[PDB]
Amino acid sequence: MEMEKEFEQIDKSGSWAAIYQDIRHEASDFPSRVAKLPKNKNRNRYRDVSPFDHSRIKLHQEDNDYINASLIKMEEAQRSYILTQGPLPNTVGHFWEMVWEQKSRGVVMLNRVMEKGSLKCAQYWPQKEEKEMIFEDTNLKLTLISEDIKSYYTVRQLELENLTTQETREILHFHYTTWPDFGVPESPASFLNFLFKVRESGSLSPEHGPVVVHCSAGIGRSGTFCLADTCLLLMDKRKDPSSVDIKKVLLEMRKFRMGLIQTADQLRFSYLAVIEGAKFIMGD
Ligand SMILES: CCCC(=O)Nc1nnn(CC)n1
Repeated sequence: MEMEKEFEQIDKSGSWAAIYQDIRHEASDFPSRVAKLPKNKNRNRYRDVSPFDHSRIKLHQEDNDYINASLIKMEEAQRSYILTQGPLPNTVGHFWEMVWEQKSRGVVMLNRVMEKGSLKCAQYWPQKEEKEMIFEDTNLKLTLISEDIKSYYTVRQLELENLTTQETREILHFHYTTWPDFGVPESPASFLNFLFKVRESGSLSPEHGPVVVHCSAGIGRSGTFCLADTCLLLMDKRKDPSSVDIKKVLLEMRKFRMGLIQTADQLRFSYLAVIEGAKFIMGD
């Protein structure tokens, strides 16, 4: 069923809440035993948000290999994403270790450091060229190279250095700085624009490791970003794009990380983004 028609049918009937609960009910349940070990309690921002053991990212050290991060592998779309929580004061070093070990080119950040008057994630990148950050626990150095601040998002060029081997890489930081504190954007225009900018950079492309995507928990806005990308890619690839079932893509993605898409408003916004993105691209 063409999703644009399914959309109006759900909208006119006002059943978004009822669709959303169906997804929650049918969503996969797998063990998260490593996340719940007592040694890992201060590596988790939220007690109800854990990576599944089968899909979790492992850090390459013998000490403690745990980070709150999951590999979403979309087989038919041929895209991989790492979804992770906003780094904590004591996991900033782990975060940059993961970026290094997985050979990621881009970090996508969908939240501001402070929202609703509380801290949503650590200040994990340098704000001034001449004030670089050193992560002593993981032996990495990070330097701000340049910053391009626009109305809806900022792009930063960073240099990440492995102080052990003195190799350096360029990492791009894509910061969506305009997601409102309550609800979802009214138009998906600026979110779609930001997705095309990430694609343009080559950060989503198979010659790199998977992109690292985060908000505060790594399931809500992060969910919306990778659901929309994968759905539009599938509409490009397949002979009938009206066949693409966003609810089926979401349930497939929820096999790899729990809770993707946190509200019925985020589900609706996901439909709108894909419906609008499908157009535009479609001949322009
Ligand atoms: C929407 C543009 C970016 C922005 O400043 N968002 C924001 N900051 N506080 N709020 C309260 C709902 N919403």
